[PDB]
Amino acid sequence: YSGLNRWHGAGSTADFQKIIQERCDTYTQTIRPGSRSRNCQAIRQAFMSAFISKDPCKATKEDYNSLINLAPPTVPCGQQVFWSKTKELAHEYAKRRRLMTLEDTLLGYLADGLRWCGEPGSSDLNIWSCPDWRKDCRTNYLSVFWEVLSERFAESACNTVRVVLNGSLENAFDSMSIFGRVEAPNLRPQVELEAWLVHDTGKPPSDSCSGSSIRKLKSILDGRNVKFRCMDNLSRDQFLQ
Ligand SMILES: *[C@@H]1O[C@H](CO)[C@@H](O[C@@H]2O[C@H](CO)[C@@H](O)[C@H](O)[C@H]2NC(C)=O)[C@H](O)[C@H]1NC(C)=O
Repeated sequence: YSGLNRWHGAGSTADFQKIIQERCDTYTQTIRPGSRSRNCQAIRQAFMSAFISKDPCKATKEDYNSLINLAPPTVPCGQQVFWSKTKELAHEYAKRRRLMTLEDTLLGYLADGLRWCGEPGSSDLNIWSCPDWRKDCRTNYLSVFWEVLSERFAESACNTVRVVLNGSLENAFDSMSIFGRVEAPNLRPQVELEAWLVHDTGKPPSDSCSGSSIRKLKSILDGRNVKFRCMDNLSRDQFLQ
């Protein structure tokens, strides 16, 4: 645990820079071409500039101001999908219904599933290791990116929003998740949130709308003046149907 290899987390996604420029081209040309052209070279440059050659445990939200202003994670009213511990299911649901998760916005699509960090006084990505959230530091560029992006995504929500939660976990709602700490607490009043608790096929559900973790969610939303409807006791096929 010295030099570039000093961190406890996996190193940066190998080939990160090429991956994000490839993804930007796919997004802007093939998947969700926009009203005006975007320059993917410039977006990639802004992404790199946010974190390259800096202390990987001193990341702040402000470091991403330029990048986020370039491509705010905006979704039409009524079409946003939040999710927690249901990644595969939530994205299948959104695809079928023509809705948008955070990973369907430009920046979310770029970064989905990747890791990155730099090193002070170096222009290269650190492929040896990167800060682990728990074992090294929470103020790292990967963690901070998702916090900032998710907050903008939440603030942006209007009309009815849906959250896909895991009915096969003890607690479907985790107050310390990004959804619980950053997204739910930043929904605007008059938003209406519908929560779906979906359990594994062939298995009995483990948490429900009347359980303790959902009471915590209900309390957040009450504070924000957000109407809440909770649906549970269903599996993947019924949910997707
Ligand atoms: C609820 O969460 C569980 C546990 O994370 C999910 O089951 C995991 O699914 C992944 C990918 O399919 C597998 O790699 C793991 O083996 C699974 N773990 C367990 C404990 O089964 C499950 O898919 C989630 N359920 C829903 C409906 O989203």
